[PDB]
Amino acid sequence: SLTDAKIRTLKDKPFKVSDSHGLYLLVKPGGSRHWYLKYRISGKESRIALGAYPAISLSDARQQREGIRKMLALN
Amino acid sequence: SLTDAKIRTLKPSDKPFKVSDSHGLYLLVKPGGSRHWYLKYRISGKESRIALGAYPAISLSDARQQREGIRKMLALN
DNA sequence: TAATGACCACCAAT
DNA sequence: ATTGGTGGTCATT
DNA sequence: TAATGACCACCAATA
DNA sequence: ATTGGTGGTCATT
Repeated sequence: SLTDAKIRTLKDKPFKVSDSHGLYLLVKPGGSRHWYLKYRISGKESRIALGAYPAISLSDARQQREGIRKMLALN
Repeated sequence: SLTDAKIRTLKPSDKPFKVSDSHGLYLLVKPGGSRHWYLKYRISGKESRIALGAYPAISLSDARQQREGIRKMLALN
């Protein structure tokens, strides 16, 4: 999983930079760097935006994912 | 609003009390010594709460961010 | 004209 | 059977 | 257990 | 109309 060093040390086309547990940083050509969270609700796949980076830190994105997991843990 | 400085210096009480941050987030301080984060929310009119973790393991900013995650989920719909 | 939510595919490992 | 990683698309705000 | 999710009354503040 | 802030309870695990 990511450190904040690995993120600034990146570089194309849209690509996903994975942390863990479905959380990733989306990098688009322009410089658009936005956190997202892959999840399923009773089988269906979606994603939720956790804000823009570096405004939203990695540890910020992680804690957002944590709160969301607790919500999804029911049920 | 809540600050960590306020939490640090909370007076002991014989009774549970809630210390409000904002947007439904509070710290529940129980007589014993336990301090736990809870978020007050409603899903289509029905009220509940979710535990966000023990303070200080979970910090004020940590809990706030768990809340911002949860609020984004709730904002659907 | 972006960003977001809602998906697709295959696949490995729990 | 379900999630998470790699790598994408497309419609609705 | 002590902590959690659900959810009560009363009302003030958002919206 | 809906939430957020007081201040509580209750039954499971």
